[PDB]
Amino acid sequence: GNPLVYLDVDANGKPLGRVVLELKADVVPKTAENFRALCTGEKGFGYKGSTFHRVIPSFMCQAGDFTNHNGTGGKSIYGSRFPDENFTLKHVGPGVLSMANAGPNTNGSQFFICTIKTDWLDGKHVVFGHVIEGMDVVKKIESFGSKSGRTSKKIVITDCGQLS
Ligand SMILES: CCOC(=O)CNC(=O)NCc1ccc(N)cc1
Repeated sequence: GNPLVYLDVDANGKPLGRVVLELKADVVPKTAENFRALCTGEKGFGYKGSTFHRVIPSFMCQAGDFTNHNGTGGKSIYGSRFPDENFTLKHVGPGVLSMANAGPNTNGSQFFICTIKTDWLDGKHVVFGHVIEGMDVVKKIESFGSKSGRTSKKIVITDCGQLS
């Protein structure tokens, strides 16, 4: 059924633990598959060694720019960008996993994990998964953010892959 993938996260070289995510391939197969392949690194590129570059407490933690490392870059397994698959899943609460974008139909590799219900993003960002285990690790990441999004520690995805 749905893939389970993981992100192991460090803050200034000290391990925070693991985040496990279910990808909703039953609802958004193209979006799920992109994220899965970027966790395994099987196309020759992916999230390993990239950072959470924008973290805003009581909102979300954002990551996945492995080309420019600053929120301008990243790419998908299909090309630079790919379309909004559908908006069937909603931002219902903490732990929701959703695609970052620069407007309609600009999905790449950047993603965010919500730390509250972000209902005003419904219809604008494609929801494609949720946190199964490791919300404590996410709350730690959140604690290193600020209003501007700047992080007070370097937060690195030191390893990632597929569990099933
Ligand atoms: C809570 C979600 O906040 C955003 O997504 C704000 N946008 C954002 O950082 N946009 C930069 C960006 C550039 C290229 C791609 N592919 C994706 C994103």
